Amino acid sequence: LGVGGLDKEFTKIFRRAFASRIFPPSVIEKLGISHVKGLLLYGPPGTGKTLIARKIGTMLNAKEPKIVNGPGSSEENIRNLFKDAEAEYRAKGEESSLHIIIFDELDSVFKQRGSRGDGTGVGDNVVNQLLAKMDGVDQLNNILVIGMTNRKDLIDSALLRPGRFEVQVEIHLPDEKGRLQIFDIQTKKMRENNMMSDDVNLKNFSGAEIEGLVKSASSFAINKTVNNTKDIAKLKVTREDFLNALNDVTPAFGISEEDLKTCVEGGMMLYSERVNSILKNGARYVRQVRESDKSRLVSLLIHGPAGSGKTALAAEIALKSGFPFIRLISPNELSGMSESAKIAYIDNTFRDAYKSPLNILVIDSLETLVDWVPIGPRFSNNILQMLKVALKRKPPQDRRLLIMTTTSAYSVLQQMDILSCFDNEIAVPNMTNLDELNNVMIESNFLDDAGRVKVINELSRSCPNFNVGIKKTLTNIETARHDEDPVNELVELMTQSA
Amino acid sequence: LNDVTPAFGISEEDLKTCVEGGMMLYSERVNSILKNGARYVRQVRESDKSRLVSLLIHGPAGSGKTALAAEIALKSGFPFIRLISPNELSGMSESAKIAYIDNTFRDAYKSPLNILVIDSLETLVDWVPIGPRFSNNILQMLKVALKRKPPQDRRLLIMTTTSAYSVLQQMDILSCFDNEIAVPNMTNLDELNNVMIESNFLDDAGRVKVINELSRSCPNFNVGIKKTLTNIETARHDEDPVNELVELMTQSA
Repeated sequence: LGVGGLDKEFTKIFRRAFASRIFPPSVIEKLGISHVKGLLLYGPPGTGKTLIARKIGTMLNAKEPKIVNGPGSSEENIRNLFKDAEAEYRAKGEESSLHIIIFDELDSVFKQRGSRGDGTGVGDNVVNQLLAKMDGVDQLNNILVIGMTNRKDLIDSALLRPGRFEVQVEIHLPDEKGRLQIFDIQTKKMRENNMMSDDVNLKNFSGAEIEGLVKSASSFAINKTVNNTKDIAKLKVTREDFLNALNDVTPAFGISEEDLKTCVEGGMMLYSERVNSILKNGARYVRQVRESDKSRLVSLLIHGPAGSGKTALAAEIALKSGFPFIRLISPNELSGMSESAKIAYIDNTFRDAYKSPLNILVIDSLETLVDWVPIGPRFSNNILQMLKVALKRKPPQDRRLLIMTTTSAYSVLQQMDILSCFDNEIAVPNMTNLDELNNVMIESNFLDDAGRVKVINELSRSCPNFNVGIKKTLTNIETARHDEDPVNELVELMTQSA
Repeated sequence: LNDVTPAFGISEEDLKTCVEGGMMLYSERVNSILKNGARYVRQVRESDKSRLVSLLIHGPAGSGKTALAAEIALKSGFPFIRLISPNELSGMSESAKIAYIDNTFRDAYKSPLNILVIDSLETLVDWVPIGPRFSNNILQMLKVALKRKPPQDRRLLIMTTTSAYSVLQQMDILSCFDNEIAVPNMTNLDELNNVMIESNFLDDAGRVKVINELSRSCPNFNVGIKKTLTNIETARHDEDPVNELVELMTQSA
């Protein structure tokens, strides 16, 4: 006990890796089987793997586990590790006590080119000695080796065949019931020492985050009294302290709120029906993904001219969805990186997207991310291939995600023949009528109606056929306003723009 | 049995789950193609003259090709079946890719009967037409590999898929393949009616109306199955399903 939310895996592990040890050697001999000698654990960091290893070791009452970190002396160390198990085995035969050895960051051994690993021998030698110690003719029957890695795919298949690492297990991010149990475990002592109020009533957090939250709540409670004083005995934490604590702990695996909110919106205003149509289609394509089991990967292409509003729309659709996981890939993230670094970053983002039931990603200005210059033309083909492959793969184990991407260079993409990745295309047009200008002026409180009327009347025959984006109109109102004559300055600016 | 998985075998999950999310016989050509595939399979399995066979499946993108290849493979019953696709080679240097292909080919030569599927050949070589840019070493490796015969009275079958017939014709590697298969798109409203029926879209009264509207909105449409099965799915969730699927299908057409 001391672990929460992981009952099923505990049952499985106890059933297979340990249960044969509880029984006397006589009955196991009488059946004709042999104990398992390898177990592989994998999952994200800080989730409770070493915790399980240690707590299991207490039930069998084996010796305190040895622990080793992967990253001539190295050749000599491995033989030093097993000494005690050899001694105890010669000492007491099959009845010797159990010896448990923990190995961390196993993949680091393999994470090198084969040529260097074998020529230096550092990578290969440890592996060969270790396999020799549990499979070969010097087999020791008292040992069990636990391996731990965040990436299973890099371990060679030779290790996974029977006799070596036969059983493999995955660790997940906890669910709500797990967190409720953790809340109870963490608040037990507060609750049982009358230091927790009666109003406290116990999304993607881990255990450490709950510990930090409780500590922050305590910090609020402790701060309110200091500046050491009388009446310490009346201390109690309260719901408001927790709700204040929620504003100080921000989780990993979440929503990049600030970038979308501040950077991508400095206004949003419904000057025509087409915007409403687009927003409706987005809410339909959001709850489609959220309420259908056939659609677990959607891709869309919000296209239109430069300066039209695209990204602000995308973000606006994103914010209203409420999914737990949301992210965006834009040029700003990749500035100053080499090509390989960019590829690694993209791939890591994609890995991170594959560990939640729901996920959203936004990709902005694709033709800029590819370094397109039409004079050459010049562009990096590798990034294009990476993205083209990644834009079709579907998440594993009944998860689902939605991808929105934006571009202003439709013909170039068409000419690159990567238009088969998208399920739908949207067009964002500019402004071409004075009614739209009237709406914008009214919405921005430019000045009293009489002048707005005069401006419209003047433009009626000064320039009746204009064609301009929102950005320039909203930077022309601003400069005209802080001018002596805002109506002649705005008229002049606008006719110049037209 | 559901707890111990052997090395050497069939990569069941990849073929089954990835490559097939529907299969419905909406025309005679599909039946004919499947019959031809079965013919070839039991040809290889019941003759000593044919110990290496190679096939080419081609047609427009999104047509159904890969799902067909998988369907022919799963029904074969051979002990050894594998597929090479871009997903496996992603993130590798050219040398690693070539070595992986070579290891696969060696592993194919160690059982009486074997099947291999190669998907999207033009992407494995990294073709882009602006240059054009591509890798020639992988091309020559593949070209040589498609003619070598397995040793010691063993036999295998190869199926490859492509959408860039003109490019392969230009690159002069059509002599590796023994036969070519063509896959067309849907072109009649009867097939669409069948698909709606097959997917329980809605009661006949409304199902009829969309057909009656397409009758004089767009009688000569050309759309693949995948899009149609994602347009039924999105239109079903609309508030006005008939007008949504007809507008969306007209746009696609």
